[PDB]
Amino acid sequence: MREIVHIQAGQCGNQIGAKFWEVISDEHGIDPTGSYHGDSDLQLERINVYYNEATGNKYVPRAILVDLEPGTMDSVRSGPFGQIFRPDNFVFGQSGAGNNWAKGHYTEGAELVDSVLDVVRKESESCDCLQGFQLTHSLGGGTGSGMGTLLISKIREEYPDRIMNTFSVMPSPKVSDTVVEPYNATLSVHQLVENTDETYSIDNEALYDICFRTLKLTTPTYGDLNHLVSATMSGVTTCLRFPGQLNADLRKLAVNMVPFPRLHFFMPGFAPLTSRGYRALTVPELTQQMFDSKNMMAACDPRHGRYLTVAAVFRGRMSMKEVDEQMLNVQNKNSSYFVEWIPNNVKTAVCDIPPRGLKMSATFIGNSTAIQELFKRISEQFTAMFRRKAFLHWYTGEGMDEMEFTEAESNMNDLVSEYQQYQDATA
Amino acid sequence: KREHEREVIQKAIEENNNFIKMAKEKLAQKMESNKENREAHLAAMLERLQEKDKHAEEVRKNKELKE
Ligand SMILES: CC[C@H](C)[C@H](NC(=O)[C@@]1(C)CCCN1C)C(=O)N(C)[C@H](C[C@@H](OC(C)=O)c1nc(C(=O)N[C@@H](Cc2ccc(N)cc2)C[C@H](C)C(=O)O)cs1)C(C)C
Ligand SMILES: Nc1nc2c(ncn2[C@@H]2O[C@H](COP(=O)(O)OP(=O)(O)O)[C@@H](O)[C@H]2O)c(=O)[nH]1
Ligand SMILES: [Ca+2]
Ligand SMILES: [Mg+2]
Ligand SMILES: [Mg+2]
Repeated sequence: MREIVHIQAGQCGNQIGAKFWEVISDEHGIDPTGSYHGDSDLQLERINVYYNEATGNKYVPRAILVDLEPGTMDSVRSGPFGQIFRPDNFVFGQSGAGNNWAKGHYTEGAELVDSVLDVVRKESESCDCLQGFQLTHSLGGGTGSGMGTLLISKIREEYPDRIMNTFSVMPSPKVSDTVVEPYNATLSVHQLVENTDETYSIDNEALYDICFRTLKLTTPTYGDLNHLVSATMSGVTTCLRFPGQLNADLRKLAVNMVPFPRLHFFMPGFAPLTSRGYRALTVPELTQQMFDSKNMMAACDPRHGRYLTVAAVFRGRMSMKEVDEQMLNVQNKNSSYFVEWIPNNVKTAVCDIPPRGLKMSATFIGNSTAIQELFKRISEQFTAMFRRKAFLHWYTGEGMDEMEFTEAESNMNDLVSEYQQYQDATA
Repeated sequence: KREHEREVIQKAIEENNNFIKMAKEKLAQKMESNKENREAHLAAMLERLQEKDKHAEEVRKNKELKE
């Protein structure tokens, strides 16, 4: 445990993956060239978790950029920070995955996958002690969906002893109009259940509704949604990047958050919710907000379920007494929403460095049984098409069988049944 | 898993090949049934006409039979 290898696949993966490096680069005082220009040495104490230090004391992100089309990666290379990334670490195709999981996993992705793994291997070599892997991707497309999950499976074969963690973007009919998305998403969940240690369920429905109802953006863009995603990614990784006691590594996080191996889908939360365009928040406000439904990055009502485990990260200069007071107040005021059979399931961290333009923030990470709502949604949409076998030719024309679909459908339905099991479980 | 991945791409290839094959076969079959049919139609037409010529000789011979 020390170094994290980051992989970003497909359009969504590369867009959110790019925004991630831009945000934490500024946080750790690294300019678009890779040169350090910060005020604190707290910025470099754990820099090697995400960055490789190179000759002439220049910091290179330990990032692999994957896609089955050049498009997005070209705009990432043309972008502000595209210069920070190692150019040998840009692995792309020309075909595209055409929003088809079968193309990303079996046909087109199959052709590119070993070139990615050679870059994964090279990065893994330059590691004194590799922790595991981080992947950004959407579950609704073809590349990040199909290729991303095949890359996880292949990485797991070569590194079975390491931690596999993902930032998976869930589809919403409010953001996308690609009919096949529920199919790709169910095929991807089946993979995530088996092969990941931790998954941050980033839901496009919740990101859209936050932008519309709370940020009062009439016509939200992808960059608006990605702004909330980059804030969430910066917050959920804090403990890994800065000196600290709680969840300072991927494994310690998993042991605190995962009571049952399939139940590793986290509902991230964030306070204050902001749009890209003064008024500081009190420790009590940060606490009410981070636990509020309106601040969740997954379109689930936490009050409809029970928390199995919670991680709370507070960023900035505040009272550790008051943080502790408010955290205990939240648990003691709503004790029914926290399983009694997992004693002291809420663990809190406080980090002195806040994000850009915020005096203070709070990031929540919850393993709530209410995540079954997101899975019931994708399941409702999948079953509606699959019971009439609609749009399957796109998949069977790639060599897949109805069996894979029936299996994926079953595993996700079983996962929803498991989350219910522990919601109705008493001590 | 690596086995099933291999099996799936192989099934994609065989179904595509079987498709090009069946198409090639259907066309060869149709262009031969049509060639034989059109030829048989012209043949039938010209025998009917050749028998009209045969009959005309029978008429010219029946005329010369009186002289
Ligand atoms: C006329 C159709 C519009 C474009 C589309 N409408 C729909 O999909 C609707 C609402 C119509 C029918 C039902 N359906 C769900 C739409 O609003 N969306 C698909 C948006 C996304 C769309 O919004 C607009 C207003 O353009 C896009 N946003 C960007 C964008 O943010 N571009 C940024 C760069 C980028 C490009 C692609 C990716 N994947 C990520 C980022 C650049 C801009 C300046 C920024 O930073 O916001 C591009 S298209 C999502 C969030 C609901
Ligand atoms: N939040 C967010 N969603 C995105 C973005 N790009 C694509 N998506 C979503 O991802 C899905 C399509 O997957 P995409 O990443 O474009 O395809 P891929 O390139 O084949 O992996 C749909 O649900 C889109 O709404 C992005 O930048 N941000
Ligand atoms: Ca090809
Ligand atoms: Mg695309
Ligand atoms: Mg609430």
